[PDB]
Amino acid sequence: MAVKVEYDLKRLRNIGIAAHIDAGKTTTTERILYYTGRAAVTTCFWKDHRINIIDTPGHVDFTIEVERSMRVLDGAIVVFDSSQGVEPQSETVWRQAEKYKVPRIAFANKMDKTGADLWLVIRTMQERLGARPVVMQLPIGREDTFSGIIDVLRMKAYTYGNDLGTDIREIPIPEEYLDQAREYHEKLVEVAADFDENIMLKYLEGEEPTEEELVAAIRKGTIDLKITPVFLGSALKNKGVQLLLDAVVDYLPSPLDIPPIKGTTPEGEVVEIHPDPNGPLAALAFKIMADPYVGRLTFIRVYSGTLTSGSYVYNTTKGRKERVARLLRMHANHREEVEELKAGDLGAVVGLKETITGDTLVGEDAPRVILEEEDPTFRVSTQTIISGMGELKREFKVDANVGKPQVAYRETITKPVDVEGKFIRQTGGRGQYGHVKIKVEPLPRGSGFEFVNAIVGGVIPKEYIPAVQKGIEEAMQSGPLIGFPVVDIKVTLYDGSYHEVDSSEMAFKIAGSMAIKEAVQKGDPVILEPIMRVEVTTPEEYMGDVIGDLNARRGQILGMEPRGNAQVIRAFVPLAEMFGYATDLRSKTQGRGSFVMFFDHYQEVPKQVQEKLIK
Ligand SMILES: Nc1nc2c(ncn2[C@@H]2O[C@H](COP(=O)(O)OP(=O)(O)O)[C@@H](O)[C@H]2O)c(=O)[nH]1
Repeated sequence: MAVKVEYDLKRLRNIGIAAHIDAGKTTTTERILYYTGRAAVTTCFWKDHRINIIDTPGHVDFTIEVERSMRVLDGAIVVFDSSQGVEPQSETVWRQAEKYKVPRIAFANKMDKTGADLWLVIRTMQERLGARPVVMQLPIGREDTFSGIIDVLRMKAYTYGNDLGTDIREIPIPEEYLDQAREYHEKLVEVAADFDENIMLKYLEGEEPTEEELVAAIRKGTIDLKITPVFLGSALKNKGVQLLLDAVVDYLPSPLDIPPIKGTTPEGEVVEIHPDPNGPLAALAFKIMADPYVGRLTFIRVYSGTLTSGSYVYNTTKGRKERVARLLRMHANHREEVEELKAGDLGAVVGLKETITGDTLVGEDAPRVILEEEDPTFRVSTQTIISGMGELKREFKVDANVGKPQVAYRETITKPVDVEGKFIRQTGGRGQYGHVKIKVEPLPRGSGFEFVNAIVGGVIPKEYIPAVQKGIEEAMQSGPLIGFPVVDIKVTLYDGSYHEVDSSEMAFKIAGSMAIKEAVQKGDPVILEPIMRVEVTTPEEYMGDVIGDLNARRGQILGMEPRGNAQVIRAFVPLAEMFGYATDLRSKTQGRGSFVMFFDHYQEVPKQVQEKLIK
């Protein structure tokens, strides 16, 4: 750190660590930080490479977070529990890692655990993920006796003298392993051969290739998404972490290896953005932490150019200008202030005030391109009611704390009526008198609201119109079917009457309200429900029970498609049916299934559903 720090785009390693709950994602992160060393983004150094560890969403399912996290990072280290082989979230992260094309390597953690087995991992990877693993190391001892590791690419072994990580020594491959080892070396050379003509010829000739040669070939296959080097160890016992770190520099990609980010031009034509430090700056904000003692920290990833300390940058997705006060780099133990952050690098910036997650930041006379609160797409309303995306983009609303998820219904009429509101009273408040006659009528779906005043000859005193409208306005917030907002109607005030001294503003507000409660009740009202658009990812083995579930959930299948080794089914299913789904889709596809849905349209609840809802 600091002393003799080097840059180079080629020496950068922006990685993420993906894993199923309990696989050991954090414990390996802790160890990695502990080893390199002697926040949305922590940085460290290993063999002259800056490794930036981007923190990944713990809830492997929150697409917005997962989607974005895959864009800021360049390589992933998928961690497996060596006694479970591929697991649910692992498969999910896997498909995720593909829909975004992020090179990866795997780490079979927990080799010390009772039940641990490298082959269980390799096989399940091969079958569920449909991944081509490459065995790069072989264990020595097993379970309670695991205690060394064999580098089959280099044919070297390492033994660990304690569970503390303070005793490591290179040793000769034990005789009892020399052949399994010789076997895997060849399998590996064989694979490398698929990526370098030169290695095949030598393989064929019985010549042993150079480790530089092999490494490169595997690195190439890996960056190409062809193979998936597999490593193993025990984060908890301090066996294998350094070897894992060497692999990150050897095979994960640099910002130069992966392909250009693309963002849309100010007019609309998407252009690709190469990581050139000397070209227009363009950065993307991916996380906004509020430091308990430095304040709003904005974490960014720089795609092009150089962001310099104390400069003016332009947030293009907000049109605002911002001032970059300081630039920071989080480390294991400690922060470091920097003067600049060049392309392909990441850090935190102090000084932004209107920049929220997902915002693009181009500089001075840099072209305005768009690359895409902490946020979660929420919205507060009112007794609180925190509407949200799931469980326009906010059709499921919970209220306060206890209040269970409710589906945002709406109501309307189908037949135009011509009603009449009337208020007559002898309240303490003198004599109240209001009387309006209106014509309500249906408007095309989504047309909103339209109020027309058609009163002639001051039949209703001009000072009261605003009040009949405030009345109408209020009544509409709670239709008489199930009590949800009334929409898509056009009301025309066309007659009524008043009393010279009895009329009043409230008398006319009430009568506005009433005329409307009737209008809706008498215009053959309907309930409109949100129709979500879902995308269920199912291993084609289960692709029959699933579709069936959809159709039972008043769904309507659109199309199929393949996500490599799985099938993705698009459909429109009432959000009211999609309740609990996740819990019953796991069951339907043995946890190996996952969907994501987006509000699509509003449409009328079928008479039947209506009668149910109504009661
Ligand atoms: N035996 C053993 N347990 C491990 C190992 N790595 C992680 N664990 C245990 O797995 C549990 C959860 O892992 P953890 O890193 O803490 O969080 P995570 O990503 O959700 O897994 C903890 O009890 C760890 O102590 C390992 O190498 N060996």
